[PDB]
Amino acid sequence: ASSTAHKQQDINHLLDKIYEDTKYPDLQEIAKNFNPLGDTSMYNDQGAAAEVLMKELNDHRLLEQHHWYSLFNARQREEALMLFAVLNQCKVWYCFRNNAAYFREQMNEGEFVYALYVGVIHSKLGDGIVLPPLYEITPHMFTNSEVIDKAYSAKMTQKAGTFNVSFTGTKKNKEQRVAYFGEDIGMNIHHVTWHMDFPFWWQDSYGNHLDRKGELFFWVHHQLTARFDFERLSNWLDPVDELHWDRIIREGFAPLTSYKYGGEFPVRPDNIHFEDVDGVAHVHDMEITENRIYEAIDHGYITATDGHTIDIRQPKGIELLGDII
Amino acid sequence: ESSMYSPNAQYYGSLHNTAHVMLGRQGDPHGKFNLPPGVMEHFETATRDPSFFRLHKYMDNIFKKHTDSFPPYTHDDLEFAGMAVDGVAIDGELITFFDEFQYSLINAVDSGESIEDVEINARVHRLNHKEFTYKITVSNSIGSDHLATFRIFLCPIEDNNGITLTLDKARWLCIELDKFFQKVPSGTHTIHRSSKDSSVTVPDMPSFHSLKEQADNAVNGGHDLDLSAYERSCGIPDRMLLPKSKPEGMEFNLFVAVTDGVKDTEGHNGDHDHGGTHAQCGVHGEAYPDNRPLGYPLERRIPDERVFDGVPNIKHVVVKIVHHP
Ligand SMILES: *[C@@H]1O[C@H](CO)[C@@H](O)[C@H](O)[C@H]1NC(C)=O
Ligand SMILES: [Cu+2]
Ligand SMILES: [Cu+2]
Ligand SMILES: [Mg+2]
Ligand SMILES: [Mg+2]
Ligand SMILES: [Mg+2]
Ligand SMILES: [Mg+2]
Ligand SMILES: [O]
Ligand SMILES: [O]
Repeated sequence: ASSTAHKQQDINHLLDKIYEDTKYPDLQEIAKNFNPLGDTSMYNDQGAAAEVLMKELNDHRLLEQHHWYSLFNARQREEALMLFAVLNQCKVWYCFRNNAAYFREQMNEGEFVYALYVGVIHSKLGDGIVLPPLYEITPHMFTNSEVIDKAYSAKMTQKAGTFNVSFTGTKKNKEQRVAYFGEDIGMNIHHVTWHMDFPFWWQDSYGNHLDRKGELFFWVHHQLTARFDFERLSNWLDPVDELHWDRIIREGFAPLTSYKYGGEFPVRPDNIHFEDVDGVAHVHDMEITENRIYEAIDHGYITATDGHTIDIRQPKGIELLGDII
Repeated sequence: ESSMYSPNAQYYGSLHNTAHVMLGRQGDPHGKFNLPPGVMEHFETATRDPSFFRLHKYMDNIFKKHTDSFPPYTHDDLEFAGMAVDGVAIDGELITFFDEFQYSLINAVDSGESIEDVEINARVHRLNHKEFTYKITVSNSIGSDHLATFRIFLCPIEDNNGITLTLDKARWLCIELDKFFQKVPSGTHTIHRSSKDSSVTVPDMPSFHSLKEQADNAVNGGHDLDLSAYERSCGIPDRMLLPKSKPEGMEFNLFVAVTDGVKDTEGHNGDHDHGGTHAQCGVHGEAYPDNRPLGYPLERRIPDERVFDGVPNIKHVVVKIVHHP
């Protein structure tokens, strides 16, 4: 039951038709009858993570199904990580599979998919599993709205079809010349998977340290930026400018993409100044934060909570900067 | 500035020198037009540009926040015990005018192979003033002769709107006219000081032609060359000692502070030769001969003019300067 074949099959089934109740009777039975609190010896933490999540569920404090999910939303992330924490404590596959089946039917689908992916990646139980490409598990997040609408039409008419995607914007938009870079479905999987492998929410109490993570954070994004500029150079364009909090964002964007639940992704006009975002930050807060990071760089040390100096004039300095940035 | 004496250029950078370049390049800030550096990017030319003085007032105000942070001087801080300035007077009228000055342009033109030079000169109108003599009557009621520092400033009485300035509002606008060290004998004596001897100023430079003539005559005749009567080129030009003023005349405060020369010159000898330009240009190859803060005693806030008026070794008098057009 812990064989790679069965674990892979289990994961395939859990991720199938993710917006609907599971169509697999064996997963249905588990979701109905399994008790995450029913055997604390299943877990390396004596059952604590399961208690934490079940209390949120039983108190009706979890995000509803059929709702957008953003990893950058603090509360939604906290909920996804409560399920990750349970999966991460399972000693044996049946604990992992049964909790995943149980919470698939109780939790928001975006949170569930996120937690299951990082759970597989960061548990030794996940070794050998190949995660399906997210562009087939949640295609809305990788497919423009026009093609999704054709897929909806194919389903409404019960007729199979294959539909061509053809990049956002018009030829009048010079930025479209390089749309094949950032819209490539594999480039997007690269990016999501890097962050799943090296999550900003990681704590070593989850089981292990992620070596040089802050420096790898700098490097992977430096390479994304440098690779994009090489596409611009290939297409008779100048390099990208850098963002400034007090200057206009020249290039707007119309995603022409939609959530499965939540509506169309919002458009940004050309040539707009940053505005304060209610519930997030003031633009001035971003400037102050930037200033404080540059203060550390130019001091050669990061300032600890009690004021003492943390030396960054050494090879680990770039990593510590990644940690704080 | 910053200089190589800065303890931390990585953090504090180089505000003033970088500002020269920032301002100098505002005619072509991105290098699109292939323009050469601005006049602000050479000390030969920087003061030609009006913005020089706006930039340097900006910098001056940074220094001023530091100098304003100290406690105002007290009576006991300022009093040179037993030394009274009884009177301050000037022998001769304070008169400015413009006269003519010539210099050679030969080095600027291109000389042909085996064709003869021709004399090519520029004639400029320059500010100048007539010679005058300070007459400072001091009473030394200490039981012995004492070294004194004579500090002489010119201060505005009213601004361009005809508003009378307080001492605190005048002090940062005062210009240094002289500083010299002289033994004051016991009793009452009038000290005489020629305008030509100011430690703030130096004469017009000797011409290139004159230096060639003198060096050639000495080398060709086997004579020793003695140029020791020539002064340094650092220092306000003698001719610009006084402000232009107006044809109708303008009144100014002539401020004289007589301070304890034994204290001011301690470690630098009050008999030794300090050269002709020590007020702002120091002494070639030697330590700076006046231990007091630059600008003493005007470099701290004076919120209460009564403090200065009660110090016998400080006195100011009204003088008139007339421009002859
Ligand atoms: C979609 O692309 C394929 C191959 O590029 C082509 O044969 C087909 O005609 C295209 N369909 C449409 C509607 O353009
Ligand atoms: Cu990223
Ligand atoms: Cu300067
Ligand atoms: Mg459901
Ligand atoms: Mg912030
Ligand atoms: Mg002199
Ligand atoms: Mg007094
Ligand atoms: O300067
Ligand atoms: O300067």
